[PDB]
Amino acid sequence: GTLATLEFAVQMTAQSAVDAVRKSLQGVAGVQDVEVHLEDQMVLVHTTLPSQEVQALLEGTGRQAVLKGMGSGQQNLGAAVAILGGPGTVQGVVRFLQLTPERCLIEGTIDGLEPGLHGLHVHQYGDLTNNCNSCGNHFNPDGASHGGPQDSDRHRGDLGNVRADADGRAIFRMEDEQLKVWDVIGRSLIIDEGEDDLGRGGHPLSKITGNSGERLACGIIARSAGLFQNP
Amino acid sequence: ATKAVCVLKGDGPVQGIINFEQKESNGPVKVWGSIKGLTEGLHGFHVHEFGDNTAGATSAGPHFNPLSRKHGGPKDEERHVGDLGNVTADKDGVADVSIEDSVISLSGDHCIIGRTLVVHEKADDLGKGGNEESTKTGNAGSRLAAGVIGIAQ
Ligand SMILES: [Zn+2]
Ligand SMILES: [Zn+2]
Repeated sequence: GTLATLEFAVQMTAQSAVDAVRKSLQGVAGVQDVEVHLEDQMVLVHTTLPSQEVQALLEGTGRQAVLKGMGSGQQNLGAAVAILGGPGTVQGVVRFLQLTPERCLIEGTIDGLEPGLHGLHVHQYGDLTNNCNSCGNHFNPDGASHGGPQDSDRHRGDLGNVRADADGRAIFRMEDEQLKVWDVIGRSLIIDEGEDDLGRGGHPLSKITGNSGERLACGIIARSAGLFQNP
Repeated sequence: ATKAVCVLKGDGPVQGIINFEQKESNGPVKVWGSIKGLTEGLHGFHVHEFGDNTAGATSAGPHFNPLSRKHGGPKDEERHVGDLGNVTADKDGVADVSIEDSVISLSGDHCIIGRTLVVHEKADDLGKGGNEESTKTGNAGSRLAAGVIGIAQ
């Protein structure tokens, strides 16, 4: 995937703390640069890993680590987050980063899922008054038919499927060329009960929803900070 | 977007739903709804700069403030855009919110969609507290409940 700069706030008073933090990240698969700042209590991390993993690596060495910013080097085109949740066991965090005007990095980690393929969709409204049921239909400004990420004729909200492992965790990282961060701020991200058939199922709901069953969890796609924007 | 909605939730008993409607471009925004489980009295009521709540008010940022002003009440000219003053809870802990405001909007550089709405513990002193924290947060205390403001039908 594309490189993403993650700005973590990590507490580290001593010089021995700086050495522990730098060691946990440097020499790891898919971590280009690390750039620790003692004075500012900051750790920049250029990477192709999910932020959830890079946070775990920092937290694994004693001190706590909060993620405060997200960009792709030097003008922030738009950052966002969706905290998934609701009545079931499903909960997660998915982050959106507009890399260029025509390309958006979507990346997240979701737990509490049944092993297998679950559909993932940006719906049109961010109305959680009736949980996922009040969020409306798949976000479809272009009036397209339902499809998968590969189909250029798809709903703008169509992000295809996401695989949950045997432990019910589903990690993913993908780039989408139709979904734009500030086109979907205030709308909802929803994960479904079953598999998105990508318009190819031959079923009444195939070209409408992809026939992925009930909505399990959902959150509003909220504005988050770019690099150095929340001090 | 012409309408918006927020579902306020927390650790304690405080919960609520807040609606926004703006029929005019850059017009007044009707903010109505109800919050329950508050203590009787004035409770600070603010929109934050970000809707990211992955680390509470840390990730939420400071009060929404694109004009870099200091904190004031809603009717003050020197205010943050997210400064919607105090809602008032009754003896039963119910604050029926009814507000009109033209500094906030649902479009443009004061767009509050995608941002966290918070109901706070104590009364917001409206920037008139006589110390530095009054000009930042209005001394409203801790977060009782919050949610992201989203687009509604
Ligand atoms: Zn669709
Ligand atoms: Zn303020």
